[PDB]
Amino acid sequence: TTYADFIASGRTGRRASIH
Amino acid sequence: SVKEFLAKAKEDFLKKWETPSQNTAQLDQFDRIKTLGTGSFGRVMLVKHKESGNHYAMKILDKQKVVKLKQIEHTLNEKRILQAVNFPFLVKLEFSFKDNSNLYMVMEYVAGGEMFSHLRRIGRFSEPHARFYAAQIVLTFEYLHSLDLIYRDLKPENLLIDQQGYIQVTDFGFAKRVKGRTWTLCGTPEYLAPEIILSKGYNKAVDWWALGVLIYEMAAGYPPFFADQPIQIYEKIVSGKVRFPSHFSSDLKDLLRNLLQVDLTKRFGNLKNGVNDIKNHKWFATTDWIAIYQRKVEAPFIPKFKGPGDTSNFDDYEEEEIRVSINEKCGKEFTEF
Ligand SMILES: [Mg+2]
Ligand SMILES: [Mg+2]
Repeated sequence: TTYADFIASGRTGRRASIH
Repeated sequence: SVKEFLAKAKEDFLKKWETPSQNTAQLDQFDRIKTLGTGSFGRVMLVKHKESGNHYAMKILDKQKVVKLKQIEHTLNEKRILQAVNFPFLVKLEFSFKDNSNLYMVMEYVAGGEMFSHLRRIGRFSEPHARFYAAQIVLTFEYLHSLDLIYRDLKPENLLIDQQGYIQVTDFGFAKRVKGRTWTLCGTPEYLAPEIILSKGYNKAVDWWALGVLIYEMAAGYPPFFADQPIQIYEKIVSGKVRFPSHFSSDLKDLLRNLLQVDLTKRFGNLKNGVNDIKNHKWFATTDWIAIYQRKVEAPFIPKFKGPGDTSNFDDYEEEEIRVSINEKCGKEFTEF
């Protein structure tokens, strides 16, 4: 499921702003 | 009426925009307690104001780090705008000041935690729950854009839940008062509008895009475009394709096709009707816009509070020494702060 894919991904934590 | 409210709103804002408040406290008037969150140039800490006994959230920005990263203008923007705005769903700036090493922005402390923490723990919000939050963002964007402000960093991490279960928007770090188009590549990879990524000029429509991503993420539990590397996210954003979870209602999906619209001429919030396209959408049929503004709607959840100065809704972070140099660092660059 895409939820399972998200949870396994490296971007489930707090995301830094970029600039 | 809305028109008359915005007119009085603009005048209050403009007076403070033209004459910003400065140096309205100092560091030794606060006991520093605990880090609540982190970002690029430093820390947000729980603090206690010794004289009043109030708790606040103090944002600490290292002047040298701001300069090395070329964020001077963004930081001056951040402080000038936040001290000038006034709206129920915007965090209140209380004091600001600077010393030799740091810039300080002392805000009302929003104890409920980030929407991010609650959203990840619970998985996803029900549609009525997401709508409640989204409605506050819609009104807030109406307010900000009427002032010629572009917000540019909407994400669950920058959204705090207050004691009434209502949204407080924090982090004006990328906010900017701009009447034309603008070009700075900034924001959060997942939330970036195509036109930002494609190095086109852009305008306030990027915020309406960011609203679509937010609603999607609240309602699905994952964002519409994710991948392990930023570059891979951007390819997905640009491609003009989004898949919806089967549990999304037809109205939600329809709202989202219009918000996550690549063509600026077709994006909701950017058409002749403006914000009304969104407010009058079917997904928001049950929304009492006035009642939301007056905070009379009952929240989908009130956060747990074990009393004053309680940080149970925030993650723990490694504490660090707050060091103030005996030499003034970057005095000229931060004169107007
Ligand atoms: Mg932030
Ligand atoms: Mg920021």
